[PDB]
Amino acid sequence: TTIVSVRRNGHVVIAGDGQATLGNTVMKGNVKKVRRLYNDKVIAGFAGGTADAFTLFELFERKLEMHQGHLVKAAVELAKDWRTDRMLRKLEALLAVADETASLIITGNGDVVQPENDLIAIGSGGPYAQAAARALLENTELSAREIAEKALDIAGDICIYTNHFHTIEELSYK
Amino acid sequence: TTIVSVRRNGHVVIAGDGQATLGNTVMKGNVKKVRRLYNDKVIAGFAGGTADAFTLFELFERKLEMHQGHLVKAAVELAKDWRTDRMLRKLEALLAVADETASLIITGNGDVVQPENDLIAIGSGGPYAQAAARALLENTELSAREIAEKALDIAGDICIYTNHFHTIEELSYK
Amino acid sequence: TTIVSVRRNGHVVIAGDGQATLGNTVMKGNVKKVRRLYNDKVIAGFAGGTADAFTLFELFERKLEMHQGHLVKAAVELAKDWRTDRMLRKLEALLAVADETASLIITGNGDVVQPENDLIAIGSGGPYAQAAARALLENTELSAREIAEKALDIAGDICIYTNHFHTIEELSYK
Amino acid sequence: TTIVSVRRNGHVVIAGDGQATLGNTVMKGNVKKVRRLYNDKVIAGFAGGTADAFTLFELFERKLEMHQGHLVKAAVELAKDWRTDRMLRKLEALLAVADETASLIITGNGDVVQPENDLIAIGSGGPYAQAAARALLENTELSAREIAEKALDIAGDICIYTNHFHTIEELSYK
Amino acid sequence: TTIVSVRRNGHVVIAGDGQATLGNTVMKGNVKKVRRLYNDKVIAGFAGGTADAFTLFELFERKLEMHQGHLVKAAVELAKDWRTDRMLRKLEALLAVADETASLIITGNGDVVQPENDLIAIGSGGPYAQAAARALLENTELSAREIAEKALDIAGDICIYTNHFHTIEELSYK
Amino acid sequence: TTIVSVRRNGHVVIAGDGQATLGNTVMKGNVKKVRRLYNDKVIAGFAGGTADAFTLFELFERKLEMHQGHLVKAAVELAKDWRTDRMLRKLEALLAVADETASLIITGNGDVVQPENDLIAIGSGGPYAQAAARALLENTELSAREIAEKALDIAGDICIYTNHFHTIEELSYK
Repeated sequence: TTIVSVRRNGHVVIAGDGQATLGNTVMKGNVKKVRRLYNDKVIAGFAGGTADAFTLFELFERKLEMHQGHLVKAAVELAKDWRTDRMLRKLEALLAVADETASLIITGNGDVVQPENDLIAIGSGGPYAQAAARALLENTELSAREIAEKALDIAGDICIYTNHFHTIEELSYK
Repeated sequence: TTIVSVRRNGHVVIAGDGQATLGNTVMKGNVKKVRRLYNDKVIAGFAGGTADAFTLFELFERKLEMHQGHLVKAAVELAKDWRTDRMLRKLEALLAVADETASLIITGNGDVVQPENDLIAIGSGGPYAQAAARALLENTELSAREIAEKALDIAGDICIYTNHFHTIEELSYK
Repeated sequence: TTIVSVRRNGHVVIAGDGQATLGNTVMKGNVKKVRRLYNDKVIAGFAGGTADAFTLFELFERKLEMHQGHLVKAAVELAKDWRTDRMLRKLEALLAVADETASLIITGNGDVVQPENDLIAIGSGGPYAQAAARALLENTELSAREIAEKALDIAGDICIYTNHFHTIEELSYK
Repeated sequence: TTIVSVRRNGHVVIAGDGQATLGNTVMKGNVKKVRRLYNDKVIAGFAGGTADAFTLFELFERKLEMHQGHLVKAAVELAKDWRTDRMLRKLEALLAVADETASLIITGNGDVVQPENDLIAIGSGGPYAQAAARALLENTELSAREIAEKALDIAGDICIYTNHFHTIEELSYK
Repeated sequence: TTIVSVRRNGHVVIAGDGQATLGNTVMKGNVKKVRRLYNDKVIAGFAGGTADAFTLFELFERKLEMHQGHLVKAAVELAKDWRTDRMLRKLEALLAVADETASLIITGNGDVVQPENDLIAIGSGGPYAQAAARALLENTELSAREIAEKALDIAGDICIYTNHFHTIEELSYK
Repeated sequence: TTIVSVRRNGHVVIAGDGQATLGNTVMKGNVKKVRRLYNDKVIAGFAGGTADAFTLFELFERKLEMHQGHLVKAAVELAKDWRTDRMLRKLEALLAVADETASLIITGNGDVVQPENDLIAIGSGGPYAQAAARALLENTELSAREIAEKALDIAGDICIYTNHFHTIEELSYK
């Protein structure tokens, strides 16, 4: 899988492929790995269980309700329980989350990470996406969406665990 | 073991083989890997320990009356308890379940997958069944049951852990 | 060890050898692996601790008292706790149990298995016994007891972990 | 370490060596591996950690007053607590215990074995002791103690983990 | 990652690099591995998971008001909870902490070390930093900060897991 | 590390080196591994965490307060909790403890061991020390202190994990 997030000119996105793999074969080819949260204000993508998601995202929404849209805080509060609550402790995943404010990664370890330029590239294809995104972002006037898209393709092209089905979720603000 | 589920024209099936393997020897040849649940409105097949499947299916039923038979929603809760709870967490099994609304996989990794065309194929012989089922479903007017059966046999021919004993529960909703 | 059970002409039996092994040497050569239960109505054999037995069989007896001689039920109820009760969960073994009704295997996994023809062959020598029993049962008029016996010898002859000390327990009903 | 127990004419013994090994070096040479329990009416030897043995023997005594000194019955309960209980479950040790009614092994696997002639030989050097003890007991009029000692020394000659320091508790019931 | 701490003339520092590595790729380059605690009277660097460090540092502060800022005593308690407690016990991290009284390491193995001259160097690149820091501190009049920085860079040149991004918190007590 | 204890002519000692190792490098070279307890009546040395010590020694002191200076008893009572108390169970170490009465080793296993001649040699360099101590003690009129010292050097000379920093703690009584 490959989750790519990019932010340029009051535009932030999160794009992902749709391949789920079991051993050396493809189980499914159209997995939705990028959703939307907090009354379609907060976008997010992820790598993991379809339920872990539907549990980690629902909660995240509440943390946002308990911290007036302040992305970061809810995020900080999220990774908190996620590494503490006996039960929650078992869900494994990598949430990519971004709002007009900022974007970042949360990990079962409870970490909250803000990458160099709100550039996120998680998953087995993460680095190939990062490499292509970084390239584009530094040598062309392309858009945040055009980036993630193209970056994602490059990835699915290199990564044996990443395909070409996409699920993009933008966000305009300026 | 191979559990196959095809779905054509108001007809959805689930076929499994009946081999149980211990090491390199066949322990039982007529294992019933498919069965009905929720007043026969639901059909299911399972890879793994019979008793575990019994445990998991029972709870599934429970979750069904809980969510007025809404397969998915009731199914996702199961994806929950499964990975969260201590006892259940121990269970080793793969679930295949279908009704007239949709077919889908259920694993202990809080994952609830719904393949491309409700085409399910799990178990060591799963891919081979998928391969044949795909071909048949795209080059013939054959029926769900016809495909599932024929696909299952192909699986049994390829897969060293799948035999030719079958159990097929069907569901006609047309 | 090798536990063999056979049923022919209103006659059911369970036979076992008496070798306990530790590494590459014999600890004991006369272990009683086939007992009797439920007021000498229900016979049984097993592979495991001499205590696990004296705990799993005592309980099984009670489940029979809680289900009027109905073999299967108590059996089903047995494998139940055996995979649930925190403590009980640690006992490892393979109970072979049979009454005039039917015969079957219970495993720590909580499974209740009824083999093709009330033919049971558990233990490291299980398959060699099964092979010899199956042969005899299909090509000769021999008796349930003569079968298990001869089958058992064949086993102890092939199996480095099985000897020639026997403990047979029959049961006539017709 | 080798623990040997022979039993002839109202005379039953238990002899152990006294080596404790750490890696490839001898840590202690005079380990007392045999002792009395239950007002000297019971003798016991043990393979493993002294403190664990102390723990297990203490409880054994406890179980003895509990079942009017009935060795086996009181011994089987110990086979219980040992594998069931959390703390005890952790203990690594092999028990050899005898009185005037019988000799027998006790392991944390809910196993309570009573070898062919009350002839016990446990520990890395166990078999070699068994081998010699067998020979002596079947070609000489030697006594329990004479056999146990001589057998133990043979063990100490063969077994790299058994030395020639001995501790022999005897029991005369004649 | 390399965390370095040098201490010269009423000047004590702690410098870390900022690389986070995943497999063989750099995930983040500007990780802040050093920070202040206890009303800026205490400085600390850490090897490992940021969130874990956050958890551990928080508690450290707690222990400080508990023992009137006595570094060691308050630090040793932390060495306690860390290995004893269930949750904390899970945390993977190495702590480097200093104030005007002393510098010292804190690990989850109930170990609280205080190197030869308050010279601390932990993390995969720790030794290389130690090596250079030693040399500088014994053949030059350079300052704590000058040494720490220069040492850290040497580390970054040798250590494949340490980069050249720095974060240096200083403490002047002179 | 290497802890050496010796007793000759109303003189008992415990000596240790000061090397702490991490992988293939020295973390610290002057670790105090030999302290004093029970109102400077009871000496002790150890191999492990600097905290495990400061927890295992503090307690040991109390056991002495609960058993009127009687070394052994407190010792026996110590190794007791140390293998029982949920928390205490995690501390790993090897306490060498000696008073005018006697000297011995305690281990997380709960063991209390009194070596052949109040001669203790624990740690990776233990046997080399033992060999040199044994030699000296049997072929020269040297003193308990001179022994441990010389024995310790021999050790640090052979043992790659032992150095030449010493911490000796004597005790005269006659």
